[PDB]
Amino acid sequence: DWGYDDKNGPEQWSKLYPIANGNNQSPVDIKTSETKHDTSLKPISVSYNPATAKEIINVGHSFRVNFEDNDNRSVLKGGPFSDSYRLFQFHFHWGSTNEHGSEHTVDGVKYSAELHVAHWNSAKYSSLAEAASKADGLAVIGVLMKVGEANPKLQKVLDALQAIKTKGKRAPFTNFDPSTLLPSSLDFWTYPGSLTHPPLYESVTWIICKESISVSSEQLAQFRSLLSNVEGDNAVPMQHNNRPTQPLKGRTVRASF
Ligand SMILES: [Zn+2]
Repeated sequence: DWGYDDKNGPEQWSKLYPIANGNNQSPVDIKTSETKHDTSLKPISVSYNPATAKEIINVGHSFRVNFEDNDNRSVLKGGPFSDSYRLFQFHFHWGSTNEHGSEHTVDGVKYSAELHVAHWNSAKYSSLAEAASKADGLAVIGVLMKVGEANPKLQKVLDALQAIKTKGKRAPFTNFDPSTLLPSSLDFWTYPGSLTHPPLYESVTWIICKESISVSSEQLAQFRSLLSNVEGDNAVPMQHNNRPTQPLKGRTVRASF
């Protein structure tokens, strides 16, 4: 289809998805001596309802926890946005080693994994589908995940994986508010950017938390144990799903702090 291995991986993605070499692609390296600070950034506010949590899904290169997105029970407001973005899923990226699984890098420094929390613009559009391709369509929080001490807040997700082992497998994941995964500081960078895997739409306003969160080495291993294959085939562990940082192409990262 597209994937993360040598032959279908990130460096080949422009072949089929030629936007991969676009000007607003993601991740980036945040150079901190080149961010512009902003008066106008409001503080980020997240208000999620745990009863909108719905299902954990293994999609072969990763997994995702979907939320119910029929209404503004779980929203993202503030920061750079004038209207409310509606939560629809959270997922993680990770790498082959502890030394680099993150997507965003800060001043060249790579973290072990990255949490993406994704919201769509339900003041402007009527579906994720309509919003997903729009410049103002998507809102995504990125949390860098630093290997270190086990992170207790991962437990429910980590314990649910044992039931979505194979590509396609899915399962109810309920009563979870994923604002418990964010760092306690809400400092962030924002830049105009993209989906980090294919379709690669340039539709994401990114929110990179300044502060990292923890993940232990063994909890990363749990992510890597997930299988990219369908039950009954050869086991193919999900070693990694992180995209190299892209060129800023004249964009500016704004600091909130
Ligand atoms: Zn992602």
